Amino acid sequence: PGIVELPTLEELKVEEVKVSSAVLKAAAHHYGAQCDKTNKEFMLCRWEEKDPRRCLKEGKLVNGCALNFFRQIKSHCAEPFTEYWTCLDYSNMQLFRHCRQQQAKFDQCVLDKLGWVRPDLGQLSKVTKVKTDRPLPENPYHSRARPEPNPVIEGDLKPAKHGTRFFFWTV
Amino acid sequence: RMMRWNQERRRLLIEDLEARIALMPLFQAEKDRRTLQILRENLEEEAI
Amino acid sequence: PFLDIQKKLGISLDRHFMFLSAEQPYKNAARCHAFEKEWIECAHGIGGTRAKKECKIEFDDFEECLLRYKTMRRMHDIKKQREKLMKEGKYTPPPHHSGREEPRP
Amino acid sequence: MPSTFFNLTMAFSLSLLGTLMFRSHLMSTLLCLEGMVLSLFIMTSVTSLNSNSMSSMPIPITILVFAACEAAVGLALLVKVSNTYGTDYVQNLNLLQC
Amino acid sequence: ISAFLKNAWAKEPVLVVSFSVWGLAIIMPMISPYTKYASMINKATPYNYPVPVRDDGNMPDVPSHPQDPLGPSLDWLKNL
Amino acid sequence: MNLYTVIFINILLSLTLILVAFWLPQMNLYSEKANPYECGFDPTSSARLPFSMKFFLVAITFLLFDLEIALLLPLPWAIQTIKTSTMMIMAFILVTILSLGLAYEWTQKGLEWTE
Amino acid sequence: MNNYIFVLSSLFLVGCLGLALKPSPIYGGLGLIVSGFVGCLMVLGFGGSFLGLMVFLIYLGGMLVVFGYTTAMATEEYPETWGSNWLILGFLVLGVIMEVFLICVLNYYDEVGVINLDGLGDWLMYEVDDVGVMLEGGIGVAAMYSCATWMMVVAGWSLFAGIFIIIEITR
Amino acid sequence: VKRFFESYHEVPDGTQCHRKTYITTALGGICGIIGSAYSVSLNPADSTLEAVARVGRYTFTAAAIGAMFGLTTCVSAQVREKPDDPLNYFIGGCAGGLTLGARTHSYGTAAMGCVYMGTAAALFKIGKLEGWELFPTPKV
Amino acid sequence: MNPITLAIIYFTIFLGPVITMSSTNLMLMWVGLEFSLLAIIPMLINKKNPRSTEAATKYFVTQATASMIILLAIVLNYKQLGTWMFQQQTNGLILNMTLMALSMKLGLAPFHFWLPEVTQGIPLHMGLILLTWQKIAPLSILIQIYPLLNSTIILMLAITSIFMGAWGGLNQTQMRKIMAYSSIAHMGWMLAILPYNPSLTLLNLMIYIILTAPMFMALMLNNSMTINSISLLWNKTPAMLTMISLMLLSLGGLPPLTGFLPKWIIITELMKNNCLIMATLMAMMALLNLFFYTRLIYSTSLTMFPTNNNSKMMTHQTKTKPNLMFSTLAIMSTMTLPLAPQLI
Amino acid sequence: MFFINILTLLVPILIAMAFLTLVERKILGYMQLRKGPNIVGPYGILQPFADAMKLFMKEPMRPLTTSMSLFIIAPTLSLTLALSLWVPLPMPHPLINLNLGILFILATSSLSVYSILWSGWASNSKYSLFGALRAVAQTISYEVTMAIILLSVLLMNGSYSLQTLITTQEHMWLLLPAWPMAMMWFISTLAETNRAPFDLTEGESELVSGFNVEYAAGPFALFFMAEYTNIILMNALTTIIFLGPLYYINLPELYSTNFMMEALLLSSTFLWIRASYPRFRYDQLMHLLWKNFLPLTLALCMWHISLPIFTAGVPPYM
Repeated sequence: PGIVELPTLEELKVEEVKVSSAVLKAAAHHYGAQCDKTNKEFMLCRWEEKDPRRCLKEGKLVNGCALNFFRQIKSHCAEPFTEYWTCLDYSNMQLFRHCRQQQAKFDQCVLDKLGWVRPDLGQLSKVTKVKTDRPLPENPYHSRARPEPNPVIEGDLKPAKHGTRFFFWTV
Repeated sequence: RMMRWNQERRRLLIEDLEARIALMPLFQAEKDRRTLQILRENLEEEAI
Repeated sequence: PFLDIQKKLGISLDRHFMFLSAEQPYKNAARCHAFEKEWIECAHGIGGTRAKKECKIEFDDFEECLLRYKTMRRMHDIKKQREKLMKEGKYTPPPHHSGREEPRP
Repeated sequence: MPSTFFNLTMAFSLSLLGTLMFRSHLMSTLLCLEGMVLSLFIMTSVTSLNSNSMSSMPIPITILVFAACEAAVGLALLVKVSNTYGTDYVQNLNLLQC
Repeated sequence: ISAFLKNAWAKEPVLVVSFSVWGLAIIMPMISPYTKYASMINKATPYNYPVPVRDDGNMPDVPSHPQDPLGPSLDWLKNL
Repeated sequence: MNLYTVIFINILLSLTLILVAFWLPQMNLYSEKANPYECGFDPTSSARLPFSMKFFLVAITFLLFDLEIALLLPLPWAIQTIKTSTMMIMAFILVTILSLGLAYEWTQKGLEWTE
Repeated sequence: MNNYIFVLSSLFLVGCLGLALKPSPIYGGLGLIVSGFVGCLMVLGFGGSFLGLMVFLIYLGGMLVVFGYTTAMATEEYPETWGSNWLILGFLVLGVIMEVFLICVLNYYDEVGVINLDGLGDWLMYEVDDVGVMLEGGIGVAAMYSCATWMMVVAGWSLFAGIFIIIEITR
Repeated sequence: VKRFFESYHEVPDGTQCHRKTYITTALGGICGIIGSAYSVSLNPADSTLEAVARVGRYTFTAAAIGAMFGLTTCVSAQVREKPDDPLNYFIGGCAGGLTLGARTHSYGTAAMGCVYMGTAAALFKIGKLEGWELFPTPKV
Repeated sequence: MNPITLAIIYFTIFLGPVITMSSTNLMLMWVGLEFSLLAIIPMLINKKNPRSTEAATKYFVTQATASMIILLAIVLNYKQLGTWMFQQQTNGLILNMTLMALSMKLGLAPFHFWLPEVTQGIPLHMGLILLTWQKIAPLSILIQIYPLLNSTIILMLAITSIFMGAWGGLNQTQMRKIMAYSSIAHMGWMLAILPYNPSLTLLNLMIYIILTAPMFMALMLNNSMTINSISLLWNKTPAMLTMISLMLLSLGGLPPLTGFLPKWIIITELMKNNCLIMATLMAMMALLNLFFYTRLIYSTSLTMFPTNNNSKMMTHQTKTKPNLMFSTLAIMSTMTLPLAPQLI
Repeated sequence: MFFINILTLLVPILIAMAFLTLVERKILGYMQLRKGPNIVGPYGILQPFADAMKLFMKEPMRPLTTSMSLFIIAPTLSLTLALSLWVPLPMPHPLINLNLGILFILATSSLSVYSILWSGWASNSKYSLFGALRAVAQTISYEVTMAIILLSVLLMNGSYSLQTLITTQEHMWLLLPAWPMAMMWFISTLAETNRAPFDLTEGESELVSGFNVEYAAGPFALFFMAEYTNIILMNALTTIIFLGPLYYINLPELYSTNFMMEALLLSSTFLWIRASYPRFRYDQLMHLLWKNFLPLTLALCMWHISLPIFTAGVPPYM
């Protein structure tokens, strides 16, 4: 009965990354440290509010921070990073282990410039306690009011009136 | 030797999965706005 | 059940995978999780005869999520009208549905 | 999906019709029972994969387990039937009426 | 019974190996210290997104960032 | 569709090969060459008669052990669970139960054939 | 390739129909094998590999024993193929024709709701998780070893006690 | 269609005699087909021809029963104008029993069936009139 | 059978129904029914004769189909609602198919043709278990879903069971078939009321068990399987005729014995819902159920038949067979009507 | 280009079958103090083609007692399965990357049995049926051990994918962890394929060429090359599983070459074993492969369940 609301085309028109998957797997560990605040805000909204239509702007901020990130990587440390992801994209499951020497070049570049340290083994696999000006969503799931249960008979129970009302048994 | 090797494999897996975790948000955002685009297109055609 | 020996001892031998919104092995939601949860949370405390008509909206939404018949009807109607119009020559499909779009990412 | 569930239910009904409507042999009846098992398996599996209910996916393996045990004891009874009468036919089993 | 096992190691050594390996499989998990790291490693693997948490203002031990000091340091998995 | 294609290719190879084997050669058919072998002499009866099998109990328990395989086979996925003690105990119990059944059959002479 | 699943389901129906007509257990076992193959293929079409492979394996290992038995017990001089009986051949042809006519009938009295010849292949998979890992069939079955360990014990008891039952029936 | 058999009560007895007549005939034919399927599955015939003959005899017999029943009821309700009177149904049941003992050569079957079917049809009318809901929904 | 095997088999028989009760999943319910199926066949086929093979094959082949039909009902419910429990707002066809298969499992008419045959093909024990303990889980299914069953076929099947059990036991000289048709009739009385206060269904079940078990013991004490064999009981063990008489007259429900309580209170709760003429028919065919019991107890207790010369050897020797529970179960039947309000 | 890939996977396997026949004959010869074929070619490198051509020029036998449908269809199925088994084989990069390759192999072989088992029935005769029932007994014997062996071995690999064994064996072989499972796997590959000493279906001195006594021409040839293809497949499986060669992502042809070497060694070992030993009995095979192999197999499965845990060596799911 109720119409679905949806955003317009221009409420989704966005400057996209246009960037592939090995180029992106290479810079994953640095994109998880830098550009973590926006990403975690977007995640919290997307899971707290179960609607995409209520978080487009956080997604747009995510895309913006990613673009700024790769702009830093382009204006600084483009050749070693190029070599890294080019050698990474050769594999079939895109394994870091086969390209372990170009990591060194990329990391030393991105460390001597901008001081970006690679996260260690299990730092991107844990909860991270974001804040925001947003409020809590009151009643997600758009739940209706619950019907009231049937009341309990309050009383100290007594013997049955005249025992069993069965047919002719007295007691 | 197998013990130690699978031990390292369970660390390379941690690395790969952590990259997946770092890039989940971008894919989620793009998935969302792509689905919404497709639905708005379906709607704008169903209207006519 | 007949002999609630599980409730007697607090164990759950079988009464924890009774439906879809119930502890998938790793936390992957089954489809209609929300609908079934909402139906079940309406039909609690109540039993049966009263839940079947005080929690009907939520069951109907669940039934449409799982079996999903009215959406089939809707898309079938849209398709039938589109085929009629294209046969008459009235409709002109766009590029983003003939197979020629600008992919978004 | 509704198409294939309809077809699978009709397949169950055919195998049930089979195992009800007897012929001479009994092995064919046991095979019809196996076919009913198989159709039920596929129904359960498809419902579980559609709904993404990985909690119920241990159900069809249980179906196969118990159906195969059923087949086992049926085949043992068939061994006994042959040792008695020699030829597997279900018409020779007509002495409990008297 | 030592003589019985001496006889069985000559005649039917296949079942002796079998019972020995069965008992060994059952007893050795109880012995090792590495037995407990298995569940911990299976737990450490993040197959699903760690969903962030709202800052109530009363979450000291919870970190504000991935590479903060807090949280489970997975360096026990390194140099195990 | 790659796999479907490989299998269709192998299928058509086999069928083209049989077509060649049948329609390329020459034929001289007659009843004395098309009747069953039985080593120079003629058969005394049909081959579509009972062949008593003397390992039927072994066949049935093979079926049950096949189901045991089907139950054991999820272990590579069961090991990446967090518990790693319930699965251990339960797999131990399953294998030990199967071994107990095998031992009972063995001692009761079910693995021996019906002479 | 949109009618794939409908073709597979129809083939399975025909296999079970030729089964229900009950030729000798040789051709009945052939039908079981073909139908289990088709079942595996559709269980794969719906996104499940393990369950289909295991149907195939179990039914193959079972029809092996059925061959071993039916050579001994359910054998005749003339094993009665489908063509052996004009009446069986007629009911088989009539069953194919009847199911075809029935499908063409229920595609009329209801536009859609039971069968959709028009939209076919459009309703198979129902909300896949487009981004995922550790999601296949096999995790759910491996839950027999954790979170559903009563199925495992009850199945194991069935098999174990079935061994004793076998020995006693055969003795 | 349930409405077909519910047409028996759109109007009282004495009216629409042919309608009610061959309704009851159809009902008897259905019951006879059931009895015939059971007598052909259990205690089967020596040949398919005799099986068909069994079906035909049983079905035509029960059809004649129902036809005589409906005729007699609507006639004895048209005559002696009294729809709310189970004696019409009694006379119809007796006519049915008579046809049973005629198709099946037996006077004792005729009398036994007359009494039993007549009382049954009388009770049927009495219950349709006073509201006896066999197979009732649970109320307490 | 060696002891390990008996332990395994009787544990399985006990655990089939126990799994069936203490299970909310219908599939583990099915599992329990299949344990009851699998474990019964060894002891049915223990004496290894053609009669036993036929009985076991008939039992197996009739119960497998019912099991598959129940599994179909369960899988259709899972498709419909994504759960493993027959809720309300399920399909009446699913529920009715479940009812049909459960009736085939119990032995109700018109699915009754196998029970007397199978029962004649097996010893007195394995008739007791088959008629008492195997009936308890299949009944548990219906008891757990009583407000979902259609109140029409539930009663047609009951009425058919009543009529056919009475008429079949009218002419059976074999006692192992009399017990079977008695089972059919009593399951009819149960199933008739099962949508109406299913506590009474369990009442009739307990009464029926308490009556049949000692009767089977009575048959066991001399391996009596025929009217002519039970008639030679005024010579062999004549201290049992009193209890046999009162137990038969409780089975065919006569007032002063407690076997009239279930029929009486069933008629009560059926007249409380305007199910009048059905109850009348049932109460009037229970008389024919009583007639052959009366014939039997004439034959054994009131009109002592001719005996043999070789029956004096039995008088020379001594006995040990009455298990001390025959007394308790025969006296708690036949004499517990005044305690009926505590039973209800 | 996928069809060219099919060619490069299928035609060389058939030449390999054809020249394995030659290698068998010549190795058995030299073990038997004689020279095998050295006439028809320089060193007899044309005898396989001669045999094939001569077999496809002979008149096929369509008997009267036979069931022609199953008769013609069984060799078709035999070769089709023998040739589809080579599909997921990583050598190192496969043609078809499946996630459950070993289950595909297992099911395909358990179906390959039915070629023998239907050809024997369809060929209405006595020795034919003897061969069929012996195949039934053989499969009953070996299938359980094959599956549980393979389970125990992949219980340190972490998956049913064949390609993951290459990374499981990047620094070692699975033969030193599991040489007993390797022994039993080898002898079950020897029971599978109906290869001596576990031949027992074309046992020329017990049966007169069981399940082929009524087959003459290209059908018999199809059975032949199916057998000699499954031999190389099983050697390829043993050397992918246990004798893991070197991957070296830059040098994959090195993997292919070492795979070739090990597969040839293990196939020549099959021929060696044919030459050396006498035949088992098809009840002695049961007694062996139930009363010696299955106890130790279950015990070592228990061991290999415990071992990832008490060593903290649980493998990864991809």
